[PDB]
Amino acid sequence: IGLMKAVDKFEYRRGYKFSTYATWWIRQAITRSIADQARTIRIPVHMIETINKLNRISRQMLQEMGREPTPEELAERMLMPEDKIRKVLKIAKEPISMETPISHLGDFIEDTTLELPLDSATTESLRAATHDVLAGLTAREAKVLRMR
Amino acid sequence: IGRTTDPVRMYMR
Amino acid sequence: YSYTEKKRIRKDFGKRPQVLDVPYLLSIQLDSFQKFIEQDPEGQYGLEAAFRSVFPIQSYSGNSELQYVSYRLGEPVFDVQECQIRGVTYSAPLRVKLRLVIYEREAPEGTVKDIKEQEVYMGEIPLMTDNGTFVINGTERVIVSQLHRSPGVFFDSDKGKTHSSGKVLYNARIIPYRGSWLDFEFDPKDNLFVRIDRRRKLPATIILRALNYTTEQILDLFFEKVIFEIRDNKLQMELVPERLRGETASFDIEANGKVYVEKGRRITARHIRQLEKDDVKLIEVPVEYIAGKVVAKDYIDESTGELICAANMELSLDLLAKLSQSGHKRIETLFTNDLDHGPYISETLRVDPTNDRLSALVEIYRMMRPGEPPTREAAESLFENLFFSEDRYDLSAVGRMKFNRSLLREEIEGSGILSKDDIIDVMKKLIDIRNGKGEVDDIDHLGNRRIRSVGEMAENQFRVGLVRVERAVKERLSLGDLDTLMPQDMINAKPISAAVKEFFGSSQLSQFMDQNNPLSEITHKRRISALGPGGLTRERAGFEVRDVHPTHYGRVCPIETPEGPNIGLINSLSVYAQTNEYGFLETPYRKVTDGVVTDEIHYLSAIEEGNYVIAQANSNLDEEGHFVEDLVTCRSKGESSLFSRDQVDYMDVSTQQVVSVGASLIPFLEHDDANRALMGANMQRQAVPTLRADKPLVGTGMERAVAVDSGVTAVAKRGGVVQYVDASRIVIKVNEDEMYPGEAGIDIYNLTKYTRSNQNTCINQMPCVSLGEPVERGDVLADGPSTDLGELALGQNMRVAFMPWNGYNFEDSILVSERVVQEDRFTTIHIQELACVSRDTKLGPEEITADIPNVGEAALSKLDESGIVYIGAEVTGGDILVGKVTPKGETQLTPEEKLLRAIFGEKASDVKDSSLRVPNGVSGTVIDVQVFTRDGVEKDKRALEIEEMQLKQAKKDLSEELQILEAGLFSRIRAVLVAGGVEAEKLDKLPRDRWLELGLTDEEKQNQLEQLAEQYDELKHEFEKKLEAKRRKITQGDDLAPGVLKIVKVYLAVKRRIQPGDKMAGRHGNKGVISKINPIEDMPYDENGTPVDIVLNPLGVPSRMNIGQILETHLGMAAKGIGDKINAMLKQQQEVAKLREFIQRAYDLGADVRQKVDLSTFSDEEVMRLAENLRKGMPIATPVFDGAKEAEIKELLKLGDLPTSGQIRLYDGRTGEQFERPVTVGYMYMLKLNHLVDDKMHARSTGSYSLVTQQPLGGKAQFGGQRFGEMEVWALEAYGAAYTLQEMLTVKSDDVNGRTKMYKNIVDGNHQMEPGMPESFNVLLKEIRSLGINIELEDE
Amino acid sequence: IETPITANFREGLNVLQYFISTHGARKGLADTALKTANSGYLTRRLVDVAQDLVVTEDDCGTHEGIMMTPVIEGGDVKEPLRDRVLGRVTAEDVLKPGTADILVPRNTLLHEQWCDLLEENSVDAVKVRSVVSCDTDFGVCAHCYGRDLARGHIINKGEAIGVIAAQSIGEPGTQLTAESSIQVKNKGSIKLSNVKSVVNSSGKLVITSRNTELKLIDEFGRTKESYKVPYGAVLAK
Amino acid sequence: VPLDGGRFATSDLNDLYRRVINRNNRLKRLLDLAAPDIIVRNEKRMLQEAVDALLDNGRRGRAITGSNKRPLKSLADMIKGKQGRFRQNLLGKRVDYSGRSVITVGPYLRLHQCGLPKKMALELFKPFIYGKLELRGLATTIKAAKKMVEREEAVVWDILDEVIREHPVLLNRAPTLHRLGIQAFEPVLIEGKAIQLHPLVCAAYNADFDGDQMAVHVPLTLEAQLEARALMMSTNNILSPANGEPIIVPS
DNA sequence: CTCGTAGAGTCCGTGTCA
Ligand SMILES: [Mg+2]
Ligand SMILES: [Zn+2]
Repeated sequence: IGLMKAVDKFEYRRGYKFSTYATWWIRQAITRSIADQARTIRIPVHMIETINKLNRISRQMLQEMGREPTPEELAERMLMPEDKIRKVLKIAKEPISMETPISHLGDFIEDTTLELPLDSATTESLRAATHDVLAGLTAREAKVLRMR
Repeated sequence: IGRTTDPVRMYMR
Repeated sequence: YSYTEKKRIRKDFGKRPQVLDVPYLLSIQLDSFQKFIEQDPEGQYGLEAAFRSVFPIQSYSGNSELQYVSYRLGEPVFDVQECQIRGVTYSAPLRVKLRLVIYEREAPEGTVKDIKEQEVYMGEIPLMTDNGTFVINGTERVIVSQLHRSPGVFFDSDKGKTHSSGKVLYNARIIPYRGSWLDFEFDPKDNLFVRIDRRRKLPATIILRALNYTTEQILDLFFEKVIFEIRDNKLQMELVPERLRGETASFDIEANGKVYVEKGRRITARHIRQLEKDDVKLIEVPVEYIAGKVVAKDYIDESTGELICAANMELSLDLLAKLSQSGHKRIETLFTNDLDHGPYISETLRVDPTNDRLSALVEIYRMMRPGEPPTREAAESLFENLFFSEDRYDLSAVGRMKFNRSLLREEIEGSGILSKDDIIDVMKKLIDIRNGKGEVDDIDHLGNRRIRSVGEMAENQFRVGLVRVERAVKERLSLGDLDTLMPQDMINAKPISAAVKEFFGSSQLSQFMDQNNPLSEITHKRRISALGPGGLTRERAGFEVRDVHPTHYGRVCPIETPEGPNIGLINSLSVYAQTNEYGFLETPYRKVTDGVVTDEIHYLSAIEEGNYVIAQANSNLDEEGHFVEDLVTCRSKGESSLFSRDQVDYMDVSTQQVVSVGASLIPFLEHDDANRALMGANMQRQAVPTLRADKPLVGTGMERAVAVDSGVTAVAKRGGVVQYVDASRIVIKVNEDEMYPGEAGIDIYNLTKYTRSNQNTCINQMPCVSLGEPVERGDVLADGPSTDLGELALGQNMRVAFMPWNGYNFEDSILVSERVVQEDRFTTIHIQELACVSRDTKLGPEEITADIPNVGEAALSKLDESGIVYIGAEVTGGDILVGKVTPKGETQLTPEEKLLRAIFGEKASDVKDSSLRVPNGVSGTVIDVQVFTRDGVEKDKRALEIEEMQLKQAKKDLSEELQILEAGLFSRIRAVLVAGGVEAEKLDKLPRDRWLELGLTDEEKQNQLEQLAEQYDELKHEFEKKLEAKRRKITQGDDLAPGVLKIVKVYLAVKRRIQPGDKMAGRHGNKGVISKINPIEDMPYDENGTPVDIVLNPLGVPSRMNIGQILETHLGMAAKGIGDKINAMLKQQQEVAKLREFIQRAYDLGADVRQKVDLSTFSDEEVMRLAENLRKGMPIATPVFDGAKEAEIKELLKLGDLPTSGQIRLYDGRTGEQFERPVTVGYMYMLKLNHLVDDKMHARSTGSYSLVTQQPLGGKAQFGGQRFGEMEVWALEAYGAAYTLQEMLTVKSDDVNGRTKMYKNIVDGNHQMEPGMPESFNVLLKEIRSLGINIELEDE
Repeated sequence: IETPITANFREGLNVLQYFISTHGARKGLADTALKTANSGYLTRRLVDVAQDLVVTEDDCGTHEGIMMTPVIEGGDVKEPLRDRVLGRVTAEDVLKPGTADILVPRNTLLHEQWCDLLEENSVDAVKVRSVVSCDTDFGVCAHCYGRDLARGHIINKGEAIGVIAAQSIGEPGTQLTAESSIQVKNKGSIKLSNVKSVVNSSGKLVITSRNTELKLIDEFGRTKESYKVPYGAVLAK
Repeated sequence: VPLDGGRFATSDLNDLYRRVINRNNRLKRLLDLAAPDIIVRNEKRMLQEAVDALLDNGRRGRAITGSNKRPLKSLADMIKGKQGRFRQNLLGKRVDYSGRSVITVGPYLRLHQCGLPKKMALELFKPFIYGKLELRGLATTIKAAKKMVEREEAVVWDILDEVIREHPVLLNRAPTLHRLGIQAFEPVLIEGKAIQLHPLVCAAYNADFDGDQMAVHVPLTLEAQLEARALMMSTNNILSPANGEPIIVPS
C-alpha cells in the first residue's frame, strides 16, 4: 500500500532514484501500521516514540555503566520530571492468555460482582422488619415516611 | 506441486 | 580414633575388608561447574571453547577484524544471604577483552589501526554455592543431570510388526549433536530408501547421484566383477572356484579333459576342494548361463560408435550376438547371489527415476521445500548447507569417536561434518547386515546412552547467545561504518543474558530444591533424568526403556525409582559410580593378577566391562589374595556362571556398589522383597526433623558419610582448641603447626539459628563441643537438622509389640501410647511467611494505619502505634497481623439503609478494612518482621527502628570480629617482637600500641616498622570502608514491582504435635496411619511393669515378604538390653575396671569381624565418657549384604540376659490377664512423613464462584468444592436417586437463582428447591451459536 | 534363566539374586499401572453403549428363551446348573426325566427351594427367559430380566440396568492380565451323538462323520463329561 | 479482567476477532482504493485463513499465541475435548456443602454409623445452625447468629448436635468403580480431624488405612434425605449387585 | 485376442481415540 502511494506521488523531474523514495514511503506506512494495530490496548504513537527512546537510552546506560539503570538515573539522563517515566514503564504491558499452564490461569479468576447469600438474607430480614415497624406507626405519618 | 496450504508460498510463486 | 568417633563407637558387624572408601557424594555437580568455568590455556571445555568457536568475527571482506583476547569474572554485588533476602539472583559479571583490527582498501594486508576496547560487559553468569545449589530468585535450586542418547550411528531391526509377514525391515540412522538426521531403511521389496530427518521416503540412489557419482562408479563401488570371453566359441567363461560355493551345478563343470563336476548335481564341498586343488580357472558354458546376467559397464560399437550397450540392463541373446559381432570379446557382469550378494543397488538404480546430478539435486530441493520453483544454485546451496556446513552441522568429539568405533576404524579423531566416505561406509555396513553378516545393537545399552550436566548445558546456552550476538555484529559492521566506531556499542549483552536467564529460571531441569532432610538434598543432587528437552516423554516411553538392563550393575540403582507415571525414568545414581571424560558411567574393579587379587583400582565402562570376566564381591581370600575355593562365581558377558580360579580378570571392589545411598541406608535389605524395599527407599526421604533426633540403634555405617558430605553440619577446617563456645558461635585457636607465617588469625564459625526451608520446616544448628576441648581437621562442631554427633538421625526408635489389639490396628493403622505424646518425641516446628502489600489504586493509595474501621481495641491490642504486630506476640487464627485500609466511595445504599441512617444518623466511612489476618486454625508466635519501602516514600517509625537495629547489629558484629582477630594478632605481634632483641620485661610492661611505636636507632627493622604502621593505617581505613559499605547497603532504596508502596513480611513459628490421622513409617516400606492415643495404664506390660510404646499388626508381614523388620526388632532389643546393663552397672558406680571389662566383652562378641577395639583408650576420662554415651543403648552396624546373622544376634541377646527366642510374656493393662502365645517385643526405628492431617482436612458450605462458568472455585487456598465426576454420576444413576443428582448438579453448583433460593429456604426452615437450568448449558448454547449453527429450544 | 534362586528370605539373598528379582518387581509395577487405565477406558465404553436401557414393563407375555445347561469341558464340570439357572424365570414348564409329570409350572422365579428340588431329581437342561429375546420395545420387562439384585426379590419397574451391567463387567477389570485316545474319569454309560460309523472286519466302528461327539450318560441321565471324536477314529465300545 | 498490579488477562478469541476485523477492514480499504488484482487476491486469502483459524484452529497452519509458542484456542476447541464444556462442566462440576479428610479405623461403630469431626460438621451445617438459632430466639438477627457461630459458644455445639440427629451424609472414595463406592451413614460427632470408617465397609470401598482420603456430601432437600436413607444406606447394601453373594464378610 | 470396465489388490495417508 505504501509503495502504491509512493508511485502515485512520484515525480521523475528531480532525477533521484526511485528506490529511496519508495523505501521512505514503505517504511513510514509500516511503522504507522505497527503503531496503530500492534497491541490489544492501542496507545498513541507519541507514547511509542517515547518508549523507544527510553529503551535506547536505557540500553546505552546499561552498556556504559555495567550494572543496571534505575528509574531515577534514567530520569536525570533524560529531561523529564521522573514521573512520566514511571507511568510509561507502567503502561508497557500486553494482555496475558487465560490458558497458560500452571489447572490453568483462567480457573483462578473469581467473580467480584456477586452478592453473598448472607447479604440477601440480611436484606430480606431488614425489609420485613422495616415493613413491620412502618405498619406499627400511624397512617398519615407512615404514608409520608414511605413517600419520602 | 506439493499442495501446500501456506499463502506465503503461493504469493511468492 | 578421632575424638568425634571416640566419643561413641558403633559396634560393627561385617567381615569383608574395605579397599576403597566412599568418595565425595556431591562431586558430579562441583566437577561440572568447575569445568564450565575452569580458566585453562588450551582451547577445550569451558568458556574458552565458546569464545574461540565464535570469534574472530570477519566482515564481508570489509578489511576489519574483531578478535577475542581474554575474559574474567568480577565479584558478586550481593552474597547468598543478601540475594535470598532481597529476592535476586546470585551471579558474577562477565568482562571480556576485545580487540578490533581494521584493514585499508586496497593493499597488502597489514595492521592499519587496532583499537583495544577493554572489558566489554556481557551479561552475568549464575554462580554455584559451596554445596552445589543456585540462588536464582531468592530460592535455592538444583540442576539435575540428564541421560540422553549419544550422537553417532545406530543400526536397528524393526522386527515383527512390519507387514505381519516376518521379514524384518532393517534401518540405520546418524544422530549429530547439532544438525539434521539422516536415515536409511529397507522395504518389503528389498529396496534401499533414504529419509531426511522426518520428510518423505526416497530411493537411496538419489543421494549417491547427488554426491557427483555415476552408474558405473556406483556399480564398481557396491559390486564385484565377472569375466567373460569368447575363445572363438562357446563362452569360455572365466571362473573362480571360491565363487562357485553354495550353488547347484548347472552344466558339466570340467577342465583339462577331466569332469570334476557333472551336470545334474549341485556344487558340494568336495567339488570346491577338488577345483581348488586342481587350479581350474576357465570353463565353457552355453549362452543360457550368460542370458541371466547384468552388465556393469556400458558397451558401444567401435566401428559404428553408437551406445549399443549401457550399464545395468538384463542381457539377451540378441544383445550378446550384437556385442560379439561388434568386436566385443570381454563382458563384465555383477557377481550376484541369493544368499551372500543380493541385487539391491541394481534394483534401486532400476527404480531410481533421476539420471544426472542436477535432477537429483532438484528432487532433493523439491522434497525439502515443496511448492516452490527449483533452481541450480538454490539446490546446490541447500545440499551443501544440509550436511557439509560446519556452521549448521557438527557431530561431536564424542559423536565422531562413536561413529569411528562403530565402523571399525583405528582413529578416533576427525571432522565435525560428514563426507562421501562415511556415507559409503554406512551404506556398506547396512547392506552387509542385510546379507547376514553383523549384528544389530540394542538401544538400552549404557554404552550408547550419555549423561549431561550443568556445565555442558550452560555452555550450550552461552554458545547460542554468542552466535546471535556475532550475527548481529557482522550485519552491523558490514552495513555500518568502520572508521570511528568503538567496539563497545556493536555488542549487546541482552541476548546472552536472555539465553542464560531462560535456561536457569524457566527450565524443566532447573528444579525447586527438595529440603526435607539432608538425605533428600543429597538424593536430589545425585539424580539422573531421561525427561526434559532432548529427552523422552512420560506418555511415550514404552515397556523396554523402563526396565533394568544388565548394564546397570554398578552404575544405576535398580531398586530406587518413583512409583508413579514416570517409573524407570529417574534412576538415581549409584554409590561408587563416576562419569567418563566422554560422559559415560564407569565403576571401579580390583585388578586381579595371575592368582593374587591385587589392590589397584581400574574404572571400566560397559563396553570394556563386557569382555573380561568379573568375580564376585563375596569371594573368600586367605592373606595372599588367593581364591580359597577353586570354582569362583563370576559374570562375563551379560551372564553369570562358575569359572576356574585362574581365569578371572577382575573383582568387585565392595558389596555396596550395587545400590545407592538411600537404599544403602536400609539395614537387613537382603531379607526384604524388592517392592517393599523400593517403597521404603522412597519414603525415607520424606521424614520431617523432630524436636530432638537421637540416632538409629540398628544402622549400617553410611550415616556419618551422609551427614558430613551434606553441608548442614559445621566441620573444622583446621585443628586447634576451642577458645569460646555459645549457642550462636564457635571460636577455635588453631594449632601452631597449621598457621601460616603471617596472619596467625583464628577460626570463627557462625551458626544458623531458626530459619525456614523450602518445605516450611525448621533449620537449626547447635553447638556440639565444649570449652577448652581439642579438635582435629574434619571433626564436627555443630549438628544440623536431624543429626546427632555427626550421624544422620531421621526418626526415633520406639518400643514395639507385634499383636492385634481390639481392632485398633485392623488395617495398616497404628496404635500409639500417651507417654509418646507426653515426652514430645514426634513434635516438629514449622515456620510460615506471610506478606501484606500496599498498592496504589485509581481512587487512592492504600495505607497501613492502625486505626481500622468497625473494630474495637480487642483486635488492635497486639498492634503497635505503627500498625504492625509485635515481636514475640502469640497470635491465634483470626487475629490481625498488619492493619490496612483501602479507599472507597459511592456505596449507593438502597432505601432501607437510607431510612436506617436517617433514624440513627450513623456516618458511612469511605475506607474499607483490608488488613492481614492469621489463617484459620493456625496459632503460633511472631519471630521476625521485615519491611520494604519503595524509594521516594516516607519511612514509618517501625521501619526506622528496624534499620537502626540492623546498623547497630552490623557494627557490633564487625567490632567483635575485629577484637577477636586483634587478640590473635597481638599474640602474633608478641611473637614477632620477641625477636630482634628479646625483652620479656618490656613486652609485659609496654602497652600493645607502644610495641610498634618504638624503633631501633638504625636497621632494616626501621623500614619494617614504618611498613607495619602504614599497613595498620590502611587496615583501619579498609575496615572503615567495609562499615560504610554495610551502612549504605542497609540504607539504600528498594527496587520493587510497579504499583507497590510497602511490603511487610511476618514469620510465624508453629509447633505441630502428633494426633490420630498422621502418617508414620519404618525403613522397610511399612506404612500406617495413627488410629488412637491409648492411656499409659491400658497398654500391655511385661513382668517388670514397663509398658510398650507402640503396637503393630502381625498380619502385614506374611503377605508382604519384608522380614527385615523382625530382624531389626530382635537386634534392637539386644542393643537396648546391653545399654540397660551398662546403665544399671553405672548407676551404682561400680568402678572403671568393671565397665572396661564389660564394654570390651560387648565389643568382641563376634565371628571373624574387623572391629579391633581397645585397650588403648584414656585411663578413665575416655572410658567413662564412652560409658555415659552408651548407657542408652549400644549402636550396631549392619552393612547391606554383609550384615549380622541369626547366631550373632542370639549371642548378643544371651550376653544381655534376654530370651534368645525374642518373645516374652505380656499382660493386659485393662484386665491384668496374660496373653497366651508369647509376643515379639523389641525396638524399631520409626519415621514421621510429612503427610500431616492438618494440611488435608477441608470443608465448605458457600463461598466464591468462577467468572466464565459460575461454579465454585475448587481448590484449597480458596474454599473450593469436591469435584463430582462422571463416575459418581453413573454411581448415582445405578441407584434411583434422581432428586439427589438433580440438586447435586443444579442448585449446589451452577444455578444462581437456585442457590439463593435454596439458601434462604434452608435458613427459613423449609427444605425445598426449585431446580431451574444450569448456566453451563446457556454458555454452550451461546458458543455453538457463535458458529454458523442455529440451535434453539422448541416447545409443544 | 537356567538356574533358580536357591535361597529364601529367612536366609539372605546375595547381590546377583536380588538384582535378578528387581526385573520382575519393576515389570509387575508397570503392568499394573497400565492395566488400570485400560480397564477404565473399557468400562467407559461399556457404559456409553448401553446407558439408556431401563425396565419399562412388567411382562411381555413371550414364550421364547435360552436353553440353559451345565457347562462341562472334557471330563470335568466347570459350572453347575444351580448357579446358572438360580434367579431366572422358566419359559416353559419343566418336566422330570419320567415324563407325564410337571416338576415346576410355567414362569416362576426359581429361588433356593426350587433349585434344591431340581437338584434332588436328575434335571439336566432347563429353559429360562432371557432379555435378548424380549418383546418389549424401548426397554425390557421384569419377567424377562429375572431377579438378581442387591435385593432378593424380583426386579422393580424403572430400574436402570444398563449402567449396572456396565459397572459390573468393568469393575474387576484390573484383576485380568498326540492325544490319540480319550480316557474316562468316572464309571458310567457311553453315549454317541451325531455319529455315523461302520464296523470293520477286525471289530471296530469307523467314524464316518466329521461332527461326532462322545457323551457320558449316568444311571440318572446326567452327563458327566464331553469329548469330540474326530472323523476316522477307532472305537472301543 | 484486570489483574492485581496493573496486569491484564484476556481470551484468545479477542485477538482472533481483532485479526479478522483488521484484515476485513484492510480488504475493504484496498477494494475502495482500486488496488491491483494480486493485492486484492492476497487480502482475500488472508481473510479466509483468518476466518478458518477463528472457527477451527490447527487445520492449516496452527497460529500460535503472540509472544508464546502455544497455539491459540479456537471456538471448536472449547466445545469438544476431554476439557470442554460437555465433559468438564456439564458432567463434572464442583459442588458446595462438601469436604474431605483422612480416614481412620473406629472399631466401636455400628454398621450404619460413621465418625465426623466437629469442625467439619459445623462448617458444613452452618446455614442450618443459623436457622435453628434464629428460630429458638437465641439470636435476633442472622448477623448475631453468624457472630455466635464464629465465636464457637456452647449453645452452638448443642444446636449442632440437635440439627445433626437424623441427617445422613454421603461418603465417596476417589476411584468409583461401582455403585458401592458411595453410601450414606449417620454421623457421630468426634474430636479430631480424621474420618472413622466401619471396618466391614472397607472391602466394598477398597480402602486401607495408610493415607487414604475420602469426601463427604450433605443432602439438602427432603426428598434427597429420604433417598439417602432408603436407597444408599450402608445397611441396605449387603449383597453384591454383580452376584447375590454378601459383601460385608470379615476380612 | 484387444481393451474396456470393474473388482480388487494395493497402499499410501489423514484421522482418531488412549
Ligand atoms: Mg492406601
Ligand atoms: Zn420380556
